[PDB]
Amino acid sequence: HARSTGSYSLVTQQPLGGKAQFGGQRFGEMEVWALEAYGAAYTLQEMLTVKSDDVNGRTKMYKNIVDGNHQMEPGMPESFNVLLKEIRSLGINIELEDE
Amino acid sequence: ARVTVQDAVEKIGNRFDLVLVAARRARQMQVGGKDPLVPEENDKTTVIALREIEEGLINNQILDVRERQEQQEQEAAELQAVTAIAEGR
Amino acid sequence: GRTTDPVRMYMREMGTVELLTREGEIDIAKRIEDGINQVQCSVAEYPEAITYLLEQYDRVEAEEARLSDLITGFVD
Amino acid sequence: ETLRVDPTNDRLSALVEIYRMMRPGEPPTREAAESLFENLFFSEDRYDLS
Amino acid sequence: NKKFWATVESSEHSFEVPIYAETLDEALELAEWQYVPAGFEVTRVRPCVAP
Amino acid sequence: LKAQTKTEEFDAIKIALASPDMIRSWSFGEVKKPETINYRTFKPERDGLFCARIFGPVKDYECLCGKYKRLKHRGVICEKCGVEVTQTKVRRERMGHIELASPTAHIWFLKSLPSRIGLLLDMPLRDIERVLYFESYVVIEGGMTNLERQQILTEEQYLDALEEFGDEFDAKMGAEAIQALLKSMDLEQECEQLREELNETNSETKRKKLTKRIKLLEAFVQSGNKPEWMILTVLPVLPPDLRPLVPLDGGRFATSDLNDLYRRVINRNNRLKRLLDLAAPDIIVRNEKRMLQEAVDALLDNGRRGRAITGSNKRPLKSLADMIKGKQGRFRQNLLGKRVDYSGRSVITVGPYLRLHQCGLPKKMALELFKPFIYGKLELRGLATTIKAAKKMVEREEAVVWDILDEVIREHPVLLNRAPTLHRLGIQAFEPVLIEGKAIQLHPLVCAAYNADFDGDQMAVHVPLTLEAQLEARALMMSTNNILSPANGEPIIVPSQDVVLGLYYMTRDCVNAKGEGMVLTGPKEAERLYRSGLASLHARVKVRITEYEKDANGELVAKTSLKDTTVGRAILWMIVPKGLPYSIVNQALGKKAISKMLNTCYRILGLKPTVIFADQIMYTGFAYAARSGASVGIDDMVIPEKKHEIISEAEAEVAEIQEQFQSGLVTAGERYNKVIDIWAAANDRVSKAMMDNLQTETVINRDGQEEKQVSFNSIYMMADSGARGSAAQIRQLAGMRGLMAKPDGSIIETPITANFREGLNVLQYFISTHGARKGLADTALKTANSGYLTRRLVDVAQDLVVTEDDCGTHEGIMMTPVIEGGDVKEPLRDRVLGRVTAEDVLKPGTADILVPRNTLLHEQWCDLLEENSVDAVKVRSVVSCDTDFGVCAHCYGRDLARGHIINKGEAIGVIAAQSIGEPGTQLTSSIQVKNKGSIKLSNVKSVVNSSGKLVITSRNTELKLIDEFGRTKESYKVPYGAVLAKGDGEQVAGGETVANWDPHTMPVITEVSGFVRFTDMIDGQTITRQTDELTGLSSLVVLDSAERTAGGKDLRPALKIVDAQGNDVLIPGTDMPAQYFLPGKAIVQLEDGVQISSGDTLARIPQTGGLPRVADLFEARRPKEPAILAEISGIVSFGKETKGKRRLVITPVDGSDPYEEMIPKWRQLNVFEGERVERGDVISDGPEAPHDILRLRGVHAVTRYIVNEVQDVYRLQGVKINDKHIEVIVRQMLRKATIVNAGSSDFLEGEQVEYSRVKIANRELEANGKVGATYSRDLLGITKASLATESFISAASFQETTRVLTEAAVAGKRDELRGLKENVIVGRLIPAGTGYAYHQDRMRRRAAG
Amino acid sequence: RSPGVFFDSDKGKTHSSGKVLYNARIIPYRGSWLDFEFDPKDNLFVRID
Ligand SMILES: [Mg+2]
Ligand SMILES: [Zn+2]
Ligand SMILES: [Zn+2]
Repeated sequence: HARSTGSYSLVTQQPLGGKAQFGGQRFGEMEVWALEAYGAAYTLQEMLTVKSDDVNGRTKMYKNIVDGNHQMEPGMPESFNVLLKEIRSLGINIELEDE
Repeated sequence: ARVTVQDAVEKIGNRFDLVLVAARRARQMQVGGKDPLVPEENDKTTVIALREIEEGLINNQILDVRERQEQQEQEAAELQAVTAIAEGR
Repeated sequence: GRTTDPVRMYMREMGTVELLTREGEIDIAKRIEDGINQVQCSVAEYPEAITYLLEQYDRVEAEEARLSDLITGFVD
Repeated sequence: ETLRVDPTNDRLSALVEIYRMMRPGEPPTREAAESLFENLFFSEDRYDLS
Repeated sequence: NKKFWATVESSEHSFEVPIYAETLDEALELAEWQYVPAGFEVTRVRPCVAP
Repeated sequence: LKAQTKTEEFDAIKIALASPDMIRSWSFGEVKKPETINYRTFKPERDGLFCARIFGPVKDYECLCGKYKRLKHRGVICEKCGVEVTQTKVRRERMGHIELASPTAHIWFLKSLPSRIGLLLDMPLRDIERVLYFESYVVIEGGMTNLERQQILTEEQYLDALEEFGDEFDAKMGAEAIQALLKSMDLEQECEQLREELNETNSETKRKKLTKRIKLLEAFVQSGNKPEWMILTVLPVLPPDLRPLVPLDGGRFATSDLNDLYRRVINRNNRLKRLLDLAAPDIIVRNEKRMLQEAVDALLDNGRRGRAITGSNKRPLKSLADMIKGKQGRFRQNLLGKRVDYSGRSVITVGPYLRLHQCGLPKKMALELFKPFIYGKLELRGLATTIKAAKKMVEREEAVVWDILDEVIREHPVLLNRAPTLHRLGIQAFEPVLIEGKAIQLHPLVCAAYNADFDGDQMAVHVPLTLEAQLEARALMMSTNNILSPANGEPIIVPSQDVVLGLYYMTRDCVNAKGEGMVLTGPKEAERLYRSGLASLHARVKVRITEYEKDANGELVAKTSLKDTTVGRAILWMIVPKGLPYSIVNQALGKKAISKMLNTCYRILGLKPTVIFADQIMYTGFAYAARSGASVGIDDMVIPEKKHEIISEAEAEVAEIQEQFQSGLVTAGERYNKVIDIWAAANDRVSKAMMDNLQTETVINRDGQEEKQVSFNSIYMMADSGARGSAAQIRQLAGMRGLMAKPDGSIIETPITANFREGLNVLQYFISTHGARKGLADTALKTANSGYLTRRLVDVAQDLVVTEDDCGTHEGIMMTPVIEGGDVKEPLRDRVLGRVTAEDVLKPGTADILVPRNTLLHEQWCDLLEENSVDAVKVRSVVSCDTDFGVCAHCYGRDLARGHIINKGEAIGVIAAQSIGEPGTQLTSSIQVKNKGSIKLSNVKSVVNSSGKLVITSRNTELKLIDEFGRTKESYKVPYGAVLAKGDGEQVAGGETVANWDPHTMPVITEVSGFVRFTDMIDGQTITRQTDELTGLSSLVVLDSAERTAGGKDLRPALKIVDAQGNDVLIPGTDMPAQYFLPGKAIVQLEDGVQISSGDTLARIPQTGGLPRVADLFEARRPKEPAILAEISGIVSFGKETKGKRRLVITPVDGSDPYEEMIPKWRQLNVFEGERVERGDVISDGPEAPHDILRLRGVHAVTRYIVNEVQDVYRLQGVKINDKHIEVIVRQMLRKATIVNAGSSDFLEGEQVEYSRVKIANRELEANGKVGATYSRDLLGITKASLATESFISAASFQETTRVLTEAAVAGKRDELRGLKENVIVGRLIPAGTGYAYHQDRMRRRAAG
Repeated sequence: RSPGVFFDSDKGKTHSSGKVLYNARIIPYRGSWLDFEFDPKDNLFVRID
């Protein structure tokens, strides 16, 4: 199996196979610990941000990919954002501060 | 294909700063800012940057000096333009 | 004690009231009549209450509103 | 020694303590505590070992 | 008003628990009266050294 | 400059309680209706859970009714139905609210374990819930009348009270009540009163509970939270796109359960408003309010209540709490896993042609993976008009795109990964080589680290998108850059099986073959001779070789000689580069030596030469292994000829013991043990037979008749080289296999007398089955256990990362060889290797500094230390490191995939845990000296007896063997009262008996001479009168105080040493006389008046393991029957007997206030009631609790205990784990400490040793001259130590989500990140490694100019 | 487990005492389970399901 950029999931924006075009491989907690141990920071960021969960990140990446510029403008993963809304839906006020 | 970055880790230590700096340079090329310091063997900007580290002609110090110089390279041309903005008084 | 489920809370809280005796139904309904009609008489003793009905009926025959809005039936 | 721990006395009291076990918190009734216990292990309908 | 550690044993293992008393024997008895009904065999009661 | 206004970068997430207005902030409208969609035109019904007016337009930049559909009109709110036209994405963002009629309690603050609403007012939960359900009233602001404030009343009571007091006394009921309580409450006043109260009465049960509460109060104040907010006025609704109504095939719909819940809450709320306007009776409005509370609860968290079920479905609807918590243990979407683009997978294949830096990547796969890059390059060169056309090109797969792809593949590495990722080597970077077919080709040498059999395992691939990811992969994750297991210095790239068999078959030598005896100049023609078939691969031939040595400073020497070697070894030498001596290839080259070759090559020539060396070794290995024609036949496994005989003889033994039991000569169990013993013995016989008949049995000839050497038998070559198989397994092939135990765990006395080469009949197989399924289950489960262990470990460490370069402390631990019992179980070299020195080491003669101060001890220095006699070195460790909130580089060490000192910023906690966890799968009379040397008696007091020997009068005693080099060889423990032929400073030979004793007896032996007297020994009370029946010599046996009669129970029996005069001979050199009391059950030897000498007995007293062991260790678990240690140094006595627990009174010789404990004397005592004992001495025996070691012995003592024990577990299984990692786990393990003395912070608290130390060190100077505070280091298990993390976002990962969120919310905690997990969650660069620089610069810019 | 009466032990781990226990269970093919069990004080207890 293989995939570059496929269809995604509605609830949480995440890679999902629609066409039997197999959704991306799962990157688990251990698989994260490996990158931690190595100390590859950007590999990790892009792994859980721009290559997966970041709704803007994915496309803003792809554009730079074809343009020959290898970079990332990561932003915030939709998982955490969804969690912000879910928590703040309760009587809990959770804000992002400073600058 | 640079098989071992050992000779590169030698020049600039810590081996993380290596990846960081060599990245900075590799983009100083891939984004068209400049051209290689050594024959490109078809090596991509990654390996070109690495080779540049091995030869000891590229590091944090060198890059910073180069860039800070370029800031003035632009200040020189803009010397007349930005000074003509005195209308702010 | 309270088994926590509101079903039993309500179930017991209501079961504290006795069934109405067949006499008591008429007694209570009578009390109702006394009260209501009393507030009605209280309305009738207000001059502006009458004047308003007149001022509105003036608008009814003036085609500025329908009868169905100002009344339903007389006593009849 | 089991009897010394037994809270109940007669058939009725036992049936009550049982009905307040199987369906705890709702008021126990005679017909209730009877119907339950009979319907558990003695009911041709609700029970069988085959 | 003082405090002493009470070691209570068990099936798979054993563990210590704080017991507050005045006398070592009072601590013993409080430890029994507390843990014994649970079936935790009482091993040793040590006064907290507090240097 | 101006601070800021709107969106920028951010840091420091804060969480706190919500306010009705703060809630009305995020709300862009109030949902007034339970309706969702129109039922025909699926457009949203306005003012409903789904609404365009409140939330957002259905389709992008298009208003609902459709008045403005153009992308031009954007910031316009429509006139018809106000919907501003903007991206439908904002329907995932905008929130809304609901205005609740009656106030409602927030269930998270009610039913949480520390019920918050409850302990804020100090009101019991049972009561508050009683009030909410309208079961009873509650007073508030009682004023001066009859009644307390928090006090509760009932119907008739409230009535009566009202009749008595109309005003000045207030009471409410329901949610409104609790709200009134919280609102009326004054925090500051309560604080003042609590202070005065704390101060008036002094009691432990009072002021502790008092201060504990005042703390929480003032904290709640400083938080910013107002108590009112605990009660819900307004309820925010989650955005619609987060709980969608979205369509589906078949016209059917699907929607989140949150819609059902919200619908219920809304409906009931409205019904309440109406019932208010209709002036319904009380019972009804109450019932309704209750129902609403229930609904709101079910929405927030369902299951603290009656557990509502979803519409026409039994399964309980998933509430918001479950939306947060997620499931599958504890993770929310950023831990357990996430789907990722640019990735793939497939079955893996071999590819021996590969170089260690590359891997075969399937053509189609590489096409699909790099598709975006391919597009770019394609239209970059101009082979494609536009991006669309490029897509059509690769969709067609036009012939040019293959070359276009071969462009992007060149310097762009790819990541490869296997299923059970354990240690960082589980994911590595390679260079793609385009290959036909659908299979991934993986370099065989790397097959070790991945733990990948070729049996159909599959490997995932990932593409390093951003440039930084490429350089990160190539300089770190690059396979060629990790040749060394991060756990231990040894090479992980070591040849595995086929290759080692090849090199074995070469480096081997036989007796007489082709070219035997001849001579050839170089290996160059030694290869020619073999290839021609004129010379055999293994024959002894003197040949010239030029070997190099780099001995000259930075410079390679050269020499040559006629070496006695073999044709094969000679040929093999052609690979070995430069500085390596020829002596490395002259051996037999087993899987061990073949590794040390590579290791030495790395530590000498550097990285590149080692890499290319390894590639070559693999190639030649496979080649010559193939040429070797090694195979496995059925006759290759040779069964001993004497087998059946051994079987028969042991079979005679069983019948002998059978006859014995038949005649009752032996008991059932005695017989059973005998039979099992002799059978096991037989098994050993057959085994040690087969190994011999297999090993050297090949007998051959050179020029003579017979000369015998090692066997050329295939399976033997395999087992000997280390290619595969082992003596233990071969044993099962040829010799009989074992005995089996029934599921009960009891071993059967009918072993398997047949082997695999023979037939195993029905029985033997059936009996083997249990052991089989048991095995499979065991390993399959221990996999999961290993995983769990690793998880706890990474949780307890994590954020620990190298921070400071050098902390500069002289503190460290003393590294010495392990010296386990008879002989060394691990050398000093491996222990100190790769580490740094704490201070200058000295030659036996001083004034000379071998290794100065702190210097990394590398191979050369370790060698220098080995040149001299040095028996130990002070080493700096992570556990002793002065660095606060991290570890300095100099303290950690070198070890890594590289030999250089640790890099600044690498995450040590992670690698430590991973290293400890990778091997986790694999797991379960008198002293006689061995070597020659001298005698050392460590910590001993003794006396010379009348036999001219030496007897030990001390409990703790050691015996060290000090050889002529001065370093230690052996170490032993010599029991009290032991006779020695030698003494301290004497000389012994190999196998000379030094210590001698009786294991069954605890002698009372005296240190002086004189007459024996009986003091306070009376018959019928203290002593019982008994005479020996086997001899007739009688002794008065001492009676224990758990038995004795009335008057003599309180009297301790003693044998007091006197002299001829009737005086008292004292203890040598003291004011104290000599009287040695007697214990219970102890039978005396000599009677009253009889004379004795030194060293003579006054009397004689009678008498797990595996992975869970490691777990119990790291968790600091207290064992079942722990040995008890003396609390305080001093001489200890007995008394009071009370209730079966004997009292032990330690009498200090120095001070006083002798301390007494109650020890259950049913346990056998190791101490002496008449003897002094130092603190932390054995008063008994058995495993000791870690807490004890820390509290009594010391920090370094316990830090040594842990590492030594866990290492004792691993090293028994053949596992190499450097002490470092375990030491970091220890450092985290003891991190917290408890304060004893005051003067800055709280008294009994649990604060961090790092925080403390920074505070007191801050207070040792400046401040107050010293107001500083004393603490006590504490030992917390890893699972417990992981519990404390400053970051709450981190805590929400592993811990219980609900609790953490609430507990942090009330305090208004501010999570600043700074850690790994907390950053990974929010998707920001890891504050370590490549990003440690970023987080550093950011941290520095923060809280500064 | 076939319907009928079942006499178990459950020694060891229970209560740490070592006095063991003895439990019986009547499991039908359908309907409620009838359990009888002892305790450390040798008091005979019964529970449905
Ligand atoms: Mg396998
Ligand atoms: Zn409109
Ligand atoms: Zn340090």
